[PDB]
Amino acid sequence: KVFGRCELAAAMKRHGLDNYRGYSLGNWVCAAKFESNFNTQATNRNTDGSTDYGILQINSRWWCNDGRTPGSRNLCNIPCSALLSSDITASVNCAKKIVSDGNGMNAWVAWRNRCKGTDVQAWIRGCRL
Ligand SMILES: CC(=O)N[C@@H]1[C@@H](O)[C@H](O[C@@H]2O[C@H](CO)[C@@H](O[C@@H]3O[C@H](CO)[C@@H](O[C@@H]4O[C@H](CO)[C@@H](O)[C@H](O)[C@H]4NC(C)=O)[C@H](O)[C@H]3NC(C)=O)[C@H](O)[C@H]2NC(C)=O)[C@@H](CO)O[C@H]1O
Ligand SMILES: [Cl-]
Ligand SMILES: [Cl-]
Ligand SMILES: [Cl-]
Ligand SMILES: [Cl-]
Ligand code: NA
Repeated sequence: KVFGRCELAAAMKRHGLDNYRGYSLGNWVCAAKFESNFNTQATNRNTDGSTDYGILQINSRWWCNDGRTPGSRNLCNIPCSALLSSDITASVNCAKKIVSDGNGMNAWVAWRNRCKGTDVQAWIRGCRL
């Protein structure tokens, strides 16, 4: 599924990301836009042989098992394919673990480079939240 912006905001809000670890919802929507273009089915291979999955491009090196990243962890205890679902529940639950793991939303390169220190509440502009 490719979400619309406010559609994603509402999903992320209802699954608990708004202000999660102090990151207002616009941070998460912004991150998703530049990680995956709001596309739950996005996949992107990394040089180390891991792959990033879903709306929030969650990495198989650490967070999910994709069958083809040897020596990696599965800290979210999910198949990576769970992160490609139209339903973003697993993505959001996994995101919560990631952001709680020490580096906050610096875990998301697109967040660091395109969202951190910017007007992220604009990502929730107009939304019925
Ligand atoms: C090619 C490219 O850049 N692709 C992007 C992907 O990298 C990306 O996924 C993110 O990948 C990084 C690097 O593998 C990963 O970051 C690492 O995460 C772990 C786990 O949280 C850190 O380990 C913890 O460090 C803290 C603080 O030092 C410790 O206190 C804690 O104990 C550690 N936990 C464990 C289990 O060991 C690493 O320090 C950190 N490494 C680096 C180099 O930063 C992120 O979590 C990945 N992010 C996500 C969302 O999965 C993907 C998404 O941004 O985007 C690609 O473009
Ligand atoms: Cl919703
Ligand atoms: Cl959802
Ligand atoms: Cl933080
Ligand atoms: Cl916000
Ligand atoms: Na893994």
